[PDB]
Amino acid sequence: VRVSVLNDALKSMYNAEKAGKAQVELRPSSKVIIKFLIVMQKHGYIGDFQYVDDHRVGKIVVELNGRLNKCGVISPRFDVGVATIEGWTARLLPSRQFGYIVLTTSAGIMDHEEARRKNVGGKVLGFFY
Amino acid sequence: MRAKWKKKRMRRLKRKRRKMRQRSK
Amino acid sequence: GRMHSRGKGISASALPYKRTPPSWLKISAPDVEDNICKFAKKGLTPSQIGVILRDSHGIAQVKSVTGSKILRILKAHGLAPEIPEDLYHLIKKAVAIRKHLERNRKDKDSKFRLILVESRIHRLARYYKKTKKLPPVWKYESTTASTLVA
Amino acid sequence: GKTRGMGAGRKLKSHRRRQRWADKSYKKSHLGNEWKKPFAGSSHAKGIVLEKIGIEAKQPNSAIRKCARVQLIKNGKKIAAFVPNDGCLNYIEENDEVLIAGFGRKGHAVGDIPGVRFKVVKVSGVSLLALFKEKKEKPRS
Amino acid sequence: TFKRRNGGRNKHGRGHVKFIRCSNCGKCCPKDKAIKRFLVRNIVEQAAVRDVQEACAFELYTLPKLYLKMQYCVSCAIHSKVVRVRSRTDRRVREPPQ
RNA sequence: AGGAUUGGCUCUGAGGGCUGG
RNA sequence: CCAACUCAGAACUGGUACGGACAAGGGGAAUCCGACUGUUUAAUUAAAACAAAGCAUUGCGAUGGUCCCAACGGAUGUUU
RNA sequence: AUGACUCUCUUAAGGUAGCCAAAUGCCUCGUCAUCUAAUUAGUGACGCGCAUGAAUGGAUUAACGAGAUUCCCACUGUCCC
RNA sequence: GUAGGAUAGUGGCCUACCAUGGUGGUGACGGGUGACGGAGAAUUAGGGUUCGAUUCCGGAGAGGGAGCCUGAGAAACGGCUACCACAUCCAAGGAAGGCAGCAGGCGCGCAAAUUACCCAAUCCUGACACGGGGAGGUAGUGACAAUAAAUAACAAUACCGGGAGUCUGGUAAUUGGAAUGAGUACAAUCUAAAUCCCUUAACGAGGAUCCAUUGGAGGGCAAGUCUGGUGCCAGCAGCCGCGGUAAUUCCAGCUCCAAUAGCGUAAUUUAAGUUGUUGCAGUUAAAAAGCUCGUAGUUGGACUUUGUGUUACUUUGAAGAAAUUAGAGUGCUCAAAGCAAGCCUACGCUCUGUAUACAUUAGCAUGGGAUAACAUUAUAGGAUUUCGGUCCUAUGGGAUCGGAGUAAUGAUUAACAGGGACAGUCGGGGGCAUUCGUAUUUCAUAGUCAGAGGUGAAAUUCUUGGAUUUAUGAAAGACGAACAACUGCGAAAGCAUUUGCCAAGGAUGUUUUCAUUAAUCAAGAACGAAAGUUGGGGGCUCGAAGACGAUCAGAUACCGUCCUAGUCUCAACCAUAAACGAUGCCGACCAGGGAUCGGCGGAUGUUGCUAGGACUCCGCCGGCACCUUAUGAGAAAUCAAAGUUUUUGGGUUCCGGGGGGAGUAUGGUCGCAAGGCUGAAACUUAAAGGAAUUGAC
Ligand SMILES: [K+]
Ligand SMILES: [K+]
Ligand SMILES: [K+]
Ligand SMILES: [K+]
Ligand SMILES: [K+]
Ligand SMILES: [K+]
Ligand SMILES: [K+]
Ligand SMILES: [K+]
Ligand SMILES: [K+]
Ligand SMILES: [K+]
Ligand SMILES: [K+]
Ligand SMILES: [K+]
Ligand SMILES: [K+]
Ligand SMILES: [K+]
Ligand SMILES: [Mg+2]
Ligand SMILES: [Mg+2]
Ligand SMILES: [Mg+2]
Ligand SMILES: [Mg+2]
Ligand SMILES: [Mg+2]
Ligand SMILES: [Mg+2]
Ligand SMILES: [Mg+2]
Ligand SMILES: [Mg+2]
Ligand SMILES: [Mg+2]
Ligand SMILES: [Mg+2]
Ligand SMILES: [Mg+2]
Ligand SMILES: [Mg+2]
Ligand SMILES: [Mg+2]
Ligand SMILES: [Mg+2]
Ligand SMILES: [Mg+2]
Ligand SMILES: [Mg+2]
Ligand SMILES: [Mg+2]
Ligand SMILES: [Mg+2]
Ligand SMILES: [Mg+2]
Ligand SMILES: [Mg+2]
Ligand SMILES: [Mg+2]
Ligand SMILES: [Mg+2]
Ligand SMILES: [Mg+2]
Ligand SMILES: [Mg+2]
Ligand SMILES: [Mg+2]
Ligand SMILES: [Mg+2]
Ligand SMILES: [Mg+2]
Ligand SMILES: [Mg+2]
Ligand SMILES: [Mg+2]
Ligand SMILES: [Mg+2]
Ligand SMILES: [Mg+2]
Ligand SMILES: [Mg+2]
Ligand SMILES: [Mg+2]
Ligand SMILES: [Mg+2]
Ligand SMILES: [Mg+2]
Ligand SMILES: [Mg+2]
Ligand SMILES: [Mg+2]
Ligand SMILES: [Mg+2]
Ligand SMILES: [Mg+2]
Ligand SMILES: [Mg+2]
Ligand SMILES: [Mg+2]
Ligand SMILES: [Mg+2]
Ligand SMILES: [Mg+2]
Ligand SMILES: [Mg+2]
Ligand SMILES: [Mg+2]
Ligand SMILES: [Mg+2]
Ligand SMILES: [Mg+2]
Ligand SMILES: [Mg+2]
Ligand SMILES: [Mg+2]
Ligand SMILES: [Mg+2]
Ligand SMILES: [Mg+2]
Ligand SMILES: [Mg+2]
Ligand SMILES: [Mg+2]
Ligand SMILES: [Mg+2]
Ligand SMILES: [Mg+2]
Ligand SMILES: [Mg+2]
Ligand SMILES: [Mg+2]
Ligand SMILES: [Mg+2]
Ligand SMILES: [Mg+2]
Ligand SMILES: [Mg+2]
Ligand SMILES: [Mg+2]
Ligand SMILES: [Mg+2]
Ligand SMILES: [Zn+2]
Repeated sequence: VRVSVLNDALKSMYNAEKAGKAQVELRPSSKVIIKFLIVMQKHGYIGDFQYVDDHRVGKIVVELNGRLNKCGVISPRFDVGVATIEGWTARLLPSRQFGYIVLTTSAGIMDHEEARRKNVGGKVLGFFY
Repeated sequence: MRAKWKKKRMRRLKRKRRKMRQRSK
Repeated sequence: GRMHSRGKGISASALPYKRTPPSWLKISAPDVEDNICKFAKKGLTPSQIGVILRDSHGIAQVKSVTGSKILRILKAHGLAPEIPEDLYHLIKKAVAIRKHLERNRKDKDSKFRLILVESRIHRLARYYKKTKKLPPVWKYESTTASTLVA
Repeated sequence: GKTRGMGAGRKLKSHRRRQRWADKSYKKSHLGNEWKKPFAGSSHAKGIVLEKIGIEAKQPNSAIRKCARVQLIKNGKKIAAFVPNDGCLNYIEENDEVLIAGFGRKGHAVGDIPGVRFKVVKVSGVSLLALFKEKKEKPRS
Repeated sequence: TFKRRNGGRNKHGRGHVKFIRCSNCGKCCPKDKAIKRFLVRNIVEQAAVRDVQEACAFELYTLPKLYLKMQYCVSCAIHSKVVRVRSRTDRRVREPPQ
């Protein structure tokens, strides 16, 4: 059964991006997916995405711009304190110069760079670069 | 030796042990 | 897919985006609830009460007109059956198989299906006990199951 | 595939515990059968030379490997110890105290010598290497 | 090494197929695996049609045909040359020959 | 198979029936 | 208010005696034979012998199988 | 040393599965082991078995026995006497 | 649990009485440990693996038990008592014994030092400034381990190169003068006293014999196709291999290589992504349970503020031994270290320094509330003011029972999740009963007459007593041809003649209903071809075993003939197959194409037909498959999944760790048995194996 809606959303985008598609539909939609997309959008990894209301869970259509190499979830959602962010980046990111790990913290969903600035820990949702 | 017949040989050998051990209980 | 098979069917109803009643539907909510109570007293269940309204009264969805589901309306009037409808039908099927199986001891296919039906009864009964729709001590007994249904 | 649940800590730990036994190296040390070996977990051991024997070299080689049956003093077990170097068997006499060591493969046979896993290091308290190089002589005669 | 995608037979979505007996040696072989040939020929060989027709006791008469369905096992089909060993590329061709 | 207990005397506790609103 | 006798425990006590007479299994490790209970040479043999349940074979559909009878008839047979 | 194997005479068929110095072995107090200070006894093995062997039933077998047998513990006037 | 007893005191610590509880797949109980625990140690990109007897902390013991005195403190052992085990002395009547304190001895072993000096330092103890201290220190032994660092430097000749010439560089047991500690020794210093070090008079180097060793020189792997010897011998060789008369590998010489006062050989870390949480495998290499159900476990759609219910998580802080680790300062000559020192030249100074970080998990305390878990909800025992009654109680409060108000009064949505209902269908799905079919065998009747059968060829076998063959009829038992397919149904096994009955089911359709009820599953369950087992029935055909005829050197086989069990059925067992797609299940995503099966929607004009069926065209959902293709994957074969994997993580179960030994031994469990399930070790071995290529056959 559907266990992680975030995994389906990111897996669909990653497959579509490699195939060279311009648009991709994500179903079901969730506020976790939307916030994850916003983090990618702010860093210029996706274009404009639109949420469609179907009275059940909604759907999202995401415009791709070809800048996204890979995006995936980390399951299970391990706890990550501020001191342990450095270890995770050395494992999941191509280098120490680009790529973001998305964390869910008490202050909201944000990338690891923002988490260090606010000095807040949390759990890993995924990554992209 | 064909595996089927080697299996048959071992099963025969187990009967003799079974009968040779129950001879003294 | 299916709980107790390899089927992967997706056929189902597709509710419209418009939750409000059609402009051509003139029956008011009090009238609809009166009919629902009237049908319930005749022995009909929530599943087949809605079918009559859709096919004979033009009421596609009771919630659109009344704002509440059929079962909720019956409960407010004290007409909800003690055993939920879906659990009731599973018990009836199990009784039918057992009655057939007593005369057919070599029908191993029926014996296989009886296990599936009864296991489905226990899973559903467990859920209702947690939600307090059944008595806390309620238990399904093959010996006395036939007395409950029918 | 692998169990991934955040609450699956017990299953992963218990699964690995069972599967480590499938590893031959792990099972050899944790079985406890090492103490039943003639050395009983020791690097060396002293023994008494029972007789001087020769063992046919395994094929495709052809030779007579000079060995010596030795009874270990500490437990009385009899083993075959290879005598290395050329003409060193002449330095070994029956009913003599010899220090024995492993053959280098941790209880496994070495080279073309069949079923031999020990070698002689000392004879009568003198290393065979010293005798071979004429550094020392056996204490007798 | 797997030689054929079909495994040498024609069975999909079913467990068991009852066997038939080879027309040549009587060997048991699943029906979907046996090589089947339906032979239709005149009951009288072409070398004797002229003689039989001349001796016909009726002004008009059509010689009946002999219908025989032959089911061979793999060994008999190869030995009898009903089928031949083909190259790796030609094994996939399923259309009957000319 | 194997082991322990057993007398006398003076006591203690437990196990009931029928009547009475 | 009236009750019968089963069980359990404690103290004290005698020269450690006390199922005080009477009554009343010795026990264990194996082999042979017969499965067992039963029966047998009254008056020298009680057994490993006979019988036994179980197993198998044979005959017979009544104008019959087995058997008795001098003859006539009869037993199995109130049977199948 | 033994004889899987081969040769040869030959039967209606040449004792198979099992079992054994057996209540069945002459030789014989057979050979080995075990039990004993010492055992023609007992038990376990071995088998070219004078002369074992399959409802003339073969091989086993819990329970049973006023059935035959060997040993050990208890017990003792059986004995030392 | 109650009441006592005992104890410094709590407590089944113990007694009496009473109750029937307590623990357990979240592993109790029991077993193993060559198991004292921790601080820590080794190795470590990260995670991790292994070790931790030993100087700091805690515990425990004093040959094995037990008991006890004294005392603030002991179940003390350099205190006592007894037993047991060892053992000393004796005038044989007795008496005295405890080194796992220091040294030493024996024994055990692969394995470990002086029967030395001293209380001077550190500190402890007593009546005590003073005594004592095998604690502790000092020296001896000490290649456990660790640090620094000699065994030559320079110049001129001869010889040999580089940039005819001339500057630079390299060799020589040549020739020269210089330097110096190993050693030795006045002395001083060192020390409790000695000794060593440090310092230093004299002495102390040319083959500076003041002599560097340990392993190698075929490959891995730095270094010889040198010379003599040996001749598949002797030996080497961790692995691959070398040696059979011309050995790069053995035994030697020479030369060369590596490390170097060190080096070789005989548990554990690394290598090992060959234990994989990070991070491995299971189509064919080792590895998906035959199939489905199912509890615990593990994992679970979306939705609630954006612009005193209980927890996990995260942030910060407090607490937290030292030593070790990291690390700041500091020129012990450097260094391993140490915790010292530095400053100036007075009767001294820098308050000199002796930082700081790290420290799982659990616990304590603040801030945050996204994600996530549990709990909760509709006859509100609801929230909210207000007005009473009653009861209890202080210098009003509390409890309880009511009235009248206030308010938007109080229920998220219906997953291309799941369950259930309904509708018309579909299917070789299952059970029961029943209909039919030709063939085979047998018999009867009738007909005919010498062969028939079988084989590569023959023979066993049958036959004028009529075989084989032909027609008709009957019985018996089995089987269900053709149709029949890269088609259908079923969880799998499996399912195929007709019709009836019984219950069940997928898919499709649905503006029906419930509303997370789900996915996968230890334990535990249902089904499970064939063969087999017990008994009854049946017994055509076929047919293990058996017998015989052939073939053959032999033929216990293949071929032929006869035939027992069996083959069919019922009742009861067995639970195993290449039970295969050699591929577990659920979910998402990622190419194209036609055909086909079931259902439905739309379009259309034909039917020797009764809106519909059959056919034609378009499309949707579901199913068995196939074809092309790589942008993918793979060792490849190949796969549209075996793809979306070092750019590694959707959930979950089972399962593999070189080849054998071995699915064997043993124990347990199931079975009447056959056997099933569970399941080793000793030992052995350098390959076995997968895919593909060229040859040869
Ligand atoms: K449906
Ligand atoms: K692990
Ligand atoms: K075929
Ligand atoms: K009796
Ligand atoms: K008669
Ligand atoms: K008797
Ligand atoms: K107390
Ligand atoms: K108490
Ligand atoms: K005191
Ligand atoms: K002192
Ligand atoms: K003092
Ligand atoms: K990694
Ligand atoms: K079963
Ligand atoms: K289709
Ligand atoms: Mg689906
Ligand atoms: Mg399921
Ligand atoms: Mg996965
Ligand atoms: Mg092949
Ligand atoms: Mg199917
Ligand atoms: Mg099959
Ligand atoms: Mg016997
Ligand atoms: Mg008897
Ligand atoms: Mg009598
Ligand atoms: Mg008599
Ligand atoms: Mg008598
Ligand atoms: Mg019998
Ligand atoms: Mg008469
Ligand atoms: Mg015999
Ligand atoms: Mg005999
Ligand atoms: Mg004797
Ligand atoms: Mg005697
Ligand atoms: Mg005997
Ligand atoms: Mg005889
Ligand atoms: Mg016979
Ligand atoms: Mg006889
Ligand atoms: Mg017998
Ligand atoms: Mg018996
Ligand atoms: Mg009797
Ligand atoms: Mg108390
Ligand atoms: Mg008590
Ligand atoms: Mg330890
Ligand atoms: Mg210990
Ligand atoms: Mg320790
Ligand atoms: Mg120890
Ligand atoms: Mg020590
Ligand atoms: Mg200590
Ligand atoms: Mg103590
Ligand atoms: Mg001692
Ligand atoms: Mg003591
Ligand atoms: Mg002492
Ligand atoms: Mg002491
Ligand atoms: Mg040492
Ligand atoms: Mg020197
Ligand atoms: Mg010096
Ligand atoms: Mg050399
Ligand atoms: Mg080299
Ligand atoms: Mg040479
Ligand atoms: Mg070499
Ligand atoms: Mg390995
Ligand atoms: Mg591997
Ligand atoms: Mg294979
Ligand atoms: Mg395999
Ligand atoms: Mg959720
Ligand atoms: Mg839905
Ligand atoms: Mg048919
Ligand atoms: Mg069909
Ligand atoms: Mg199971
Ligand atoms: Mg079966
Ligand atoms: Mg299997
Ligand atoms: Mg399999
Ligand atoms: Mg499964
Ligand atoms: Mg499978
Ligand atoms: Mg269609
Ligand atoms: Mg393809
Ligand atoms: Mg991975
Ligand atoms: Mg292996
Ligand atoms: Zn054939």
